[PDB]
Amino acid sequence: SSATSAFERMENKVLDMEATSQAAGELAGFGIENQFAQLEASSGVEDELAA
Amino acid sequence: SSATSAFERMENKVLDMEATSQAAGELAGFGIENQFAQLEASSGVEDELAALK
Amino acid sequence: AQQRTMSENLRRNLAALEAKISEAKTKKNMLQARAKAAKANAELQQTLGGLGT
Amino acid sequence: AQQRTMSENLRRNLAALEAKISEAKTKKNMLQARAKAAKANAELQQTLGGLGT
Amino acid sequence: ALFDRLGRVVRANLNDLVSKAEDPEKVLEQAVIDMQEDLVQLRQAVARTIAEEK
Amino acid sequence: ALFDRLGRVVRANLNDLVSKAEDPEKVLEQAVIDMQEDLVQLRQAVARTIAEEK
Amino acid sequence: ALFDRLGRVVRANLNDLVSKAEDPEKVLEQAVIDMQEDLVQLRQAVARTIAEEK
Amino acid sequence: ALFDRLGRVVRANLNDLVSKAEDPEKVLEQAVIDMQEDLVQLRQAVARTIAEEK
Amino acid sequence: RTEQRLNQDTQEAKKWEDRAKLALTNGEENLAREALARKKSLTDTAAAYQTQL
Amino acid sequence: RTEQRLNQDTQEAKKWEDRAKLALTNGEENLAREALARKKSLTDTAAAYQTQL
Ligand SMILES: Nc1ncnc2c1ncn2[C@@H]1O[C@H](COP(=O)(O)OP(=O)(O)O)[C@@H](O)[C@H]1O
Repeated sequence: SSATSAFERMENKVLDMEATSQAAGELAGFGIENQFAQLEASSGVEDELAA
Repeated sequence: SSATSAFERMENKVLDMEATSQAAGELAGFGIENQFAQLEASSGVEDELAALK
Repeated sequence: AQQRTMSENLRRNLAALEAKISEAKTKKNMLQARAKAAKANAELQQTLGGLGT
Repeated sequence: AQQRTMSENLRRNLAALEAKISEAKTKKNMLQARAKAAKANAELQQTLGGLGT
Repeated sequence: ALFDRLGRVVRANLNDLVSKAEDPEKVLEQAVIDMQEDLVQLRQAVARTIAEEK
Repeated sequence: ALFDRLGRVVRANLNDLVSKAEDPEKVLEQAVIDMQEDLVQLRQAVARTIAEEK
Repeated sequence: ALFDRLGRVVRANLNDLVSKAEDPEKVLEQAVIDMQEDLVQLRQAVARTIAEEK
Repeated sequence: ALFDRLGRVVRANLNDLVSKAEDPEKVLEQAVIDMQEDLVQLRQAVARTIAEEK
Repeated sequence: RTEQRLNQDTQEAKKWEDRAKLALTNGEENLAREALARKKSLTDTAAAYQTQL
Repeated sequence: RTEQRLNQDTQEAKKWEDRAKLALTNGEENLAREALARKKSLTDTAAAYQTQL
């Protein structure tokens, strides 16, 4: 009956293809921040000059 | 016969299983810290050098 | 006055119930999606895993 | 007056028992988790172990 | 004590057998279907207390 | 007294056997079930008491 | 040890018999067919989380 | 002790026979299967633990 | 296959090096340290594969 | 095969020995001792193999 039990059953199988997440976890955190930052900044000054 | 007594019994059994596993590893060859200590010290000096340049 | 305050409280119990059911529907569906995701991952881990037929 | 005094005593004891049961319930889950983790660690140690055939 | 412990062991074993047999996804789904029905039943009953109030 | 000693050995063996037969995963869970089962009935009594007070 | 080794030898032999019987080209093909189906099932389930989000 | 010696000979022969019966190609592979089978179950435990932590 | 594995690990090591440095520029030494540990980890694995090749 | 086993043991002995340098720098005295003791046992093993060879 438990919704929680339903979640667990699924939750394990999710586990087997690696889910400790030392990659996805690590990656995303500093990735999204750093990339967009340096990108738009440098790019933007250069763009405006030519416009 | 009571639930609480049964629980205390299962709880001790579980703690004993955690303890068995821990001891079993040490006897087997437990390194961990060794590797960990070197990787900690390496990342440190490397970041320092990285930052320096 | 007795009927009005009784009905108001009963109405509140009804709203609470509905809110909880809404919550359960939202939860149900994300778990179904996650379950299908787990299954899909498993199939790729099978086909594109190690050796065998 | 007698009813009010006595029905309040019963509430103190229900409240204590509720704290108690929920304690066991939460510990039940984490203990099962700890136990499965430990059980598994022991299994891996045996499989990975080179001692014995 | 022997049988008292046997009883506890037995109930747990029985509950586990139930848990094993128990598809949790149908339980949760089936549950939503019944909860929705109950919600509707409550709405009708409430409708009657509103009629009476009026 | 040898009869009593024999009984003690028999019971000790059987008590050890049923202790061995415990499955914490099943049993710990079952124990909690018993706790809840029991509470529900206490709540029913507190339910009556409260109603009587009113 | 004798039976412990026998067990390992036996499982390997059994797996090999399976590997032998196993057409790998149908496995891979069959797999793509199921993976495509699963992809579709995920798309529907995702569609529901999108509906809920909206 | 002659009984124990006889047993040792019997077991040694049978151990040599099952060692001979090993097929590295099958067996080495089977051993890896066992490793994976075992890991999967560890991962399930780590799965629960992580969920409980959350 | 071994040749392929070696190159793949080498490439990932370069991406993690880049990431450590980008993160370091943006700030946070501890974050850079974490990235470096992974960088080293992949570098070490790559070395092993090189020798194997 | 004798040569192959022994050669290997000599490489493993260096890995313990060069690990001991890092442990000593850190101030991991017990880990450093165990590493040296491991190096001794491998040295003893290697000697036994040479004779055998
Ligand atoms: N030789 C093999 N190598 C890898 N996997 C295999 C092999 N033979 C069969 N398999 C199947 O592939 C799965 C590999 O286990 P899995 O834990 O997914 O791998 P990993 O531990 O690398 O993630 C097993 O469940 C097994 O049924």
